[PDB]
Amino acid sequence: HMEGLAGYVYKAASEGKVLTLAALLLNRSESDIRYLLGYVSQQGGQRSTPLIIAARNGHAKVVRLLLEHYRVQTQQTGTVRFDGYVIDGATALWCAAGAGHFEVVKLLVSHGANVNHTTVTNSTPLRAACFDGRLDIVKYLVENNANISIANKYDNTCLMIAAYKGHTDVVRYLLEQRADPNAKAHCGATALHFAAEAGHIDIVKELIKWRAAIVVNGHGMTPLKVAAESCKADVVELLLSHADCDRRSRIEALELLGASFANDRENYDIIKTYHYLYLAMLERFQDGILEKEVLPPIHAYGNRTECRNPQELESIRQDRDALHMEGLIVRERILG
Ligand SMILES: CCCSc1nc2[nH]ncc2c(=O)[nH]1
Repeated sequence: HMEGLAGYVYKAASEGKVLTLAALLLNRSESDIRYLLGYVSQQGGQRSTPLIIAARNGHAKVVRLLLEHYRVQTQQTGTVRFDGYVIDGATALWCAAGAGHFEVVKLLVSHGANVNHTTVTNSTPLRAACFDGRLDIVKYLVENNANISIANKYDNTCLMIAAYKGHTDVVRYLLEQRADPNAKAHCGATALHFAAEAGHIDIVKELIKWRAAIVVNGHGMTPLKVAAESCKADVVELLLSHADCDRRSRIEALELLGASFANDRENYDIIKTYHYLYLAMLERFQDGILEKEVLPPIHAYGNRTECRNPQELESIRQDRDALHMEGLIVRERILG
């Protein structure tokens, strides 16, 4: 029933009171030490050890103490509340990368610490740091044999998450190193797709510099066509400017974008809806001629039919109501 002392040892580690930890651990047999330092504590919905919690909270001195003076295994795993969620299989190192405590990361890998050890979702400490964009920690792990190519349970790579979260700094580092831009995920998405849907313009230029392939989403959508739907005009124009997309791919990208400008109540701008929907119409009719098969007018979208000719489109250039409808219809055709 001596686990009462273990709760004081845990509390000392959690709070970073290194001298309190020191006092508690002295005067104790080796049998006692392994017990108190290896006690899995269920405080909260979690499960962790003194070393892990010190790491999770960036208590370097407490962490430096347990390693150099009590030879505590760094392979200890646990379950830890982070940004809302509770992550299972985390080591002191992984927790310290997610929480962004560089100096504790240094301590842990300096001693024995598997930089490639994965959580239950298969997240390396590198992925953690990549999610949060601490370039200092990302650089250090990579330089100590962290594997850039281990991806999570769903093939989400370190580069993909850095692109999604918009860590331009981290993205460029991974590309200069080992990182494969052309990797796909369980849903078909690549680093480019993510960095397109979220409109991280700088990152898209970086991925272009590294000859990343334009491939199709699990939805059959090129990163260009994903930026259209996410109504990311800047990104769409960028991809269109480097790429040599067949007139159809171009037209469908311009339409999907323009259409996305009328409904997207966050970036809603019906006059840009005209700019792109009209531009795609000219591209249709430059001739040698890409005509479009519209859908019959349903009550849901008034009872309008989608403009077939360029002349039909100019007829609503100033009727913001009919253009707001037109966007809903074009997109209804292309996606839904
Ligand atoms: C909030 C700081 C990072 S928490 C986190 N969540 C994840 N989900 N899938 C992988 C990972 C990872 O490496 N870290």
